[PDB]
Amino acid sequence: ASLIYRQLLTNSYTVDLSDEIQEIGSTKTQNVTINLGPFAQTGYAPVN
Amino acid sequence: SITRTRVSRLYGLPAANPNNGKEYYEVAGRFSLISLVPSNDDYQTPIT
Repeated sequence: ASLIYRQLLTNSYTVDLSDEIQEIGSTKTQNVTINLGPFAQTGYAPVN
Repeated sequence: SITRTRVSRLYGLPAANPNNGKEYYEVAGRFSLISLVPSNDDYQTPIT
């Protein structure tokens, strides 16, 4: 009855395929580059 | 001054013929414009 384990590990390559299938219908959410940093403090020129 | 009249030797540019035949008065030079504009510094794009 140990074969199950040996099979579970042996056939585990097919897991990849399943993931691909589960990724087929999954929605895609792609991120963009985000500015951070020393953002200089700029204001209005002397105004009267 | 206007002929056949006592109104003469006045300083200015009357509206009678400011064109003076010339089709355009030209002034050339440099102009510097310090402004604020929309730039992300190519840093708002997709990651890929």
